[PDB]
Amino acid sequence: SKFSESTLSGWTKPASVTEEDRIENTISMIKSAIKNDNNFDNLVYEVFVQGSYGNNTNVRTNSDIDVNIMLTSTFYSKYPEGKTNSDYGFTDGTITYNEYKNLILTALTNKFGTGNVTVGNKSIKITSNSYRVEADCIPSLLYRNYEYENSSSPNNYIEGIKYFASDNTSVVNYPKVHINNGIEKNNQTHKNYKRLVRVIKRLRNKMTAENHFTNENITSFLIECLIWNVPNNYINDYDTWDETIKQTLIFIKSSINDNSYKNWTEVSGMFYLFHNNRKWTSDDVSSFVNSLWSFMEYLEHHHHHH
Ligand SMILES: O=c1ccn([C@@H]2O[C@H](COP(=O)(O)OP(=O)(O)OP(=O)(O)O)[C@@H](O)[C@H]2OP(=O)(O)O)c(=O)[nH]1
Ligand SMILES: [Mg+2]
Repeated sequence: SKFSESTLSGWTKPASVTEEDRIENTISMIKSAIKNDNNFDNLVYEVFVQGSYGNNTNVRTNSDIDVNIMLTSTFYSKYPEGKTNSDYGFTDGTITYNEYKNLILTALTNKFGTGNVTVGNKSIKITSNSYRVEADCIPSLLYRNYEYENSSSPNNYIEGIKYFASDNTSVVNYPKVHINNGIEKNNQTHKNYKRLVRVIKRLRNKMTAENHFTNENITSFLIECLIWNVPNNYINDYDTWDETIKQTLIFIKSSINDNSYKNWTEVSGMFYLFHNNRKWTSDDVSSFVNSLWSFMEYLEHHHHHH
């Protein structure tokens, strides 16, 4: 490639933490807001980090921490066909998503100030210089998936989250299963899976910056999911990032061309990576991989002359 091993390895590094206790303080300050609110006294909820910070795949210190405030005492369920709430002894629920979301807004407002709380389409942005909190908060209800493994045991389900965007479209995600699956792949690749995720994101950013390639449908989440689908041998068998990235591009290109990409899941295993309601298509990923191949000059320029 046009880049040195030293340069590529630098682009695999985790994002610097400018505060040693940023995640710690962020969780603390949000948990403080809820626990001091008497309207959450009878509710069971969890505050946890998801997205790039949760997966240690963020490449920019300046980026937003994704914090899920997950209600668990009320939840949504997916049942095997023909089953209903009453088959598990469950009610329709004591509190609605909208009621929960308004309680969360009151708590965060009292803690942070009406000026420092903005409701976005898929998150509540906290800009609190006072508490040093810069966070996107996702109020969600726990999603019990009983259908995936065919459980009739109320205690046996796949745990996801469900919330409604501002437009009231339904979102179901499996952030905890995502995180667990990525740690597992990182353990099987001597921590090179996440290093590879980070260098591909940085190269996407560089390609855009230097006007080589722009496609808004190539998201950070998509890149993490794509590299998660690269077989461990492509990460384990090579002694350079130069070669690891070369074989990664060849495999992804090969996998779109031979239609095996259609069986690829997101990191959670709970949805297909490519489907008609994703922002991206296989054509977007083909273009991305082709632009990266060209940008990295894996086909060396004639006479090494650009
Ligand atoms: O399970 C998921 C998780 C995410 N998404 C899509 O990716 C977008 C960004 O979500 P994040 O949790 O913030 O991902 P992250 O790794 O932090 O990337 P970054 O913040 O660095 O971009 C989601 O909004 C969603 O895409 P849209 O559906 O909103 O277009 C999943 O789809 N499922
Ligand atoms: Mg994010």
